[PDB]
Amino acid sequence: STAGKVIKCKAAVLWEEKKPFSIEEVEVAPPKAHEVRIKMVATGICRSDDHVVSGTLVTPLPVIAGHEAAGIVESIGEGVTTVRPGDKVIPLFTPQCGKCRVCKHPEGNFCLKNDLSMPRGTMQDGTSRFTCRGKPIHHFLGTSTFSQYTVVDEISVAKIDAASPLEKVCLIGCGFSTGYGSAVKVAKVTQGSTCAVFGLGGVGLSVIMGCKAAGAARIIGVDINKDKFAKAKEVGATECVNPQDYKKPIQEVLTEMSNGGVDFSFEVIGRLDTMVTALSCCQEAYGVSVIVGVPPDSQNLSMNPMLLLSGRTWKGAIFGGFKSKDSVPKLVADFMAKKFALDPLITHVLPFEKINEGFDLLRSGESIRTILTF
Amino acid sequence: STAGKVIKCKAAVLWEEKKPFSIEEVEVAPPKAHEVRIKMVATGICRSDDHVVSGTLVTPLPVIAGHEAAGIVESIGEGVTTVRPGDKVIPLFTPQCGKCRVCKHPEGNFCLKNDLSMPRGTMQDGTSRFTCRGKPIHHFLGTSTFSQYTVVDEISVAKIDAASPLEKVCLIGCGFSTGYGSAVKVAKVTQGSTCAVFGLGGVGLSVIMGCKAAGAARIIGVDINKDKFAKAKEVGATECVNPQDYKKPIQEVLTEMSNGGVDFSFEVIGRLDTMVTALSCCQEAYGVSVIVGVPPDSQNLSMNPMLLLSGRTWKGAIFGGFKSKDSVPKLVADFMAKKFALDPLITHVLPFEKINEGFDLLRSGESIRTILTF
Ligand SMILES: NC(=O)c1ccc[n+]([C@@H]2O[C@H](COP(=O)([O-])OP(=O)(O)OC[C@H]3O[C@@H](n4cnc5c(N)ncnc54)[C@H](O)[C@@H]3O)[C@@H](O)[C@H]2O)c1
Ligand SMILES: NC(=O)c1ccc[n+]([C@@H]2O[C@H](COP(=O)([O-])OP(=O)(O)OC[C@H]3O[C@@H](n4cnc5c(N)ncnc54)[C@H](O)[C@@H]3O)[C@@H](O)[C@H]2O)c1
Ligand SMILES: CCCC[C@H]1CC[S@](=O)C1
Ligand SMILES: CCCC[C@H]1CC[S@](=O)C1
Ligand SMILES: [Zn+2]
Ligand SMILES: [Zn+2]
Ligand SMILES: [Zn+2]
Ligand SMILES: [Zn+2]
Repeated sequence: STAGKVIKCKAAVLWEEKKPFSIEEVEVAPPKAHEVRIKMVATGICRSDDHVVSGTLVTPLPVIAGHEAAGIVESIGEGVTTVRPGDKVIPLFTPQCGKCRVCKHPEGNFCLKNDLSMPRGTMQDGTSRFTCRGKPIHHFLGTSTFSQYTVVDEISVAKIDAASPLEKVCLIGCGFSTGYGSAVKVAKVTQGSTCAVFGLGGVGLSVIMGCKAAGAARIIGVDINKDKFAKAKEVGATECVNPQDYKKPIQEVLTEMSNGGVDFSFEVIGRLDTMVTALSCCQEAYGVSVIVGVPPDSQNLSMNPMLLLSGRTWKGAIFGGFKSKDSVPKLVADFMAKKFALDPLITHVLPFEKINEGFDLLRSGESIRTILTF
Repeated sequence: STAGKVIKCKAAVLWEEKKPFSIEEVEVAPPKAHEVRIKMVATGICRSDDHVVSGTLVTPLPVIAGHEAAGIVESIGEGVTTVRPGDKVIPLFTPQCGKCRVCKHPEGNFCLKNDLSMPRGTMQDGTSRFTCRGKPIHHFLGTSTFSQYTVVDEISVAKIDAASPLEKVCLIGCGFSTGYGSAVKVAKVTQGSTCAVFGLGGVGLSVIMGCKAAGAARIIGVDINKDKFAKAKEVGATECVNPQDYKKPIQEVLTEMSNGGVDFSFEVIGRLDTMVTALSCCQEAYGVSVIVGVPPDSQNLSMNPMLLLSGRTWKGAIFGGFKSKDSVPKLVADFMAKKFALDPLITHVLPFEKINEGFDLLRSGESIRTILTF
């Protein structure tokens, strides 16, 4: 019905930094060869989309942000083989081309066709499928899910189970997969270990879930907002500490609580100072610390390399280290077999038109994940 | 016959920073409970001993430095069960008490009894066995090998093969084991990988040996002293580059040479800037960089945490990650079975009283390892 045609629909356009999204009419072009046009069903509000608004995460403006979603294929361009009209899909903000040296490496997932490193805000071919007010509008990470319809390259979409609940499994598109994979795949948390998770939002709670699934014995949640503790204990934290309650630096407290430093520590906030604190609190000879938080653009941290020379391992990852198009359909399969839960991450559900209210809920500290429905 | 008596002998005493060592008559007390007095046979001159002279490495002065050595047990204190008089031994600058949380961890080697983190320059009991004209002289790392005789705690000595050549296997007390273990145990270099090694002194050559033994296909040596290149190629370097030859930063050069970043990089110099360059030059999604060089005391490096968020892994180690008392004997056994060579590291051999000439050779760039013989 809309196949082959330009679609007029509503999208939340971000014209400038530090301004509310503008819900307006946009024009979405039909998919070109190897492209897929998706009707959005649900999308979650991740702190990284807020980072685009605050200027913490730099990408070309104006833009249609949103990267944690799920929808249904409206149409496909010529040559698409992996999805068909009517399929349920989750856009992949980290692509999986399958051909590059990273895609072919057993541990790499940061496909070289990404639009994260040197962001163009385009499709793979360097052009946009979005027009608003007569102007081209950038895409965001090959996804742009804050629109009733979006167009993505084939390497940036996965087909998922036909019966999945898209108002839940959109979290597999970012927050849950990132946290869970950061513990289970990137850190490789071991049975009986002690973990410290800095930041108890959606992604930090997912980290907790993966640490529990890996059989960690102690999982210490750290947050300056003590309203986050109850849910963190429900999904596995054995203790929670607020840095503001102590006179000494939290890395000291955590080192003492863990009788010399934790096995695995995770920075899931996005601050240079917690990145170093988190590295310091893991045991000096064999501790591992994983950076998951996105720090303010172009800013360097300062640290003493003696933290590493004693034996610590410091690493980071995007999307919990998962190869996105292989992993996402398996994650959905596992969710449908109830191998993990997504409901504890969802605190609020709102219609898409109330996106600004959804960002206010995140910014006030009140929500974990607001899911927006179209 | 000297058992249980004070031994008067010669040691090299460093009285203050940035002065030549001073060959002095010292008194070495007999070993107390669980202590081992050793007659030195051979000691190598490591760049970390030169860091005490330059103030790069801070430790209480005056001191008897030296930590890479081998010798023969002259006597043992009460309660010693792991060595006897006459045994060949290598002093361990990182102890292995076998009882702490690190010694029990499968991967940890930075025993909590070490005297590295907050150096006291004493025996484990907080006192010194060394006196020079009535003045107590500090120990260094519980070894102090620049002395005809030294005393060490039993957790800082290993028994080795009675047939081993001490003027070669002293290198297993530091340089060889550190470089080789950094490659084969800490980085876990893989078959067919590309490695970059920054610093082609004794420890960097040992890293190259380990990379070649691990099956690396390409091993790129990096040094500003091109006279180091021939010997690096003899032990496995497939290419060598001098950063001074280029009008662009070497991390860019190495990323182009490696078609987008190396698999494994090693900093084996001790500079903040080469630590960040070495991290940068490993592939951004799966590369691994290991810090091996010792940087200037109390100085922090500055780096962008996005280098880790893409996927890199950064780590460091002391002594190649080997649990020292367990691994030293097995490394000597492997040397005896011709599993690796130690002659390629040894460029000069001097009597002990020519220690300052040995350090001049290191500082001028002309030597790799000078072995001082007693
Ligand atoms: N690496 C990836 O692939 C990836 C994927 C998703 C999100 N992220 C990033 O991870 C971070 C967390 O995302 P989120 O959606 O869970 O965010 P969020 O805002 O819901 O949660 C962050 C938590 O940090 C806590 N916090 C703030 N300052 C703190 C401090 N000084 N100490 C301790 N806790 C503090 C807050 O109270 C909050 O609960 C963000 O920076 C986001 O951009 C990265
Ligand atoms: N982590 C440990 O357990 C351990 C053990 C032994 C040695 N170390 C440290 O390892 C480092 C190497 O020790 P070594 O005995 O081989 O020393 P070395 O001085 O023989 O070798 C250092 C090499 O660095 C090269 N170099 C210096 N500045 C450079 C620059 N800007 N760029 C490129 N190359 C440069 C020199 O020309 C030299 O060949 C030292 O810092 C030493 O303290 C650490
Ligand atoms: C600068 C790296 C940004 C990475 C974030 C992009 C959206 S997802 O939340 C991870
Ligand atoms: C402060 C770290 C020093 C580490 C070095 C001590 C002697 S060995 O060369 C490694
Ligand atoms: Zn996200
Ligand atoms: Zn790829
Ligand atoms: Zn050394
Ligand atoms: Zn120990």
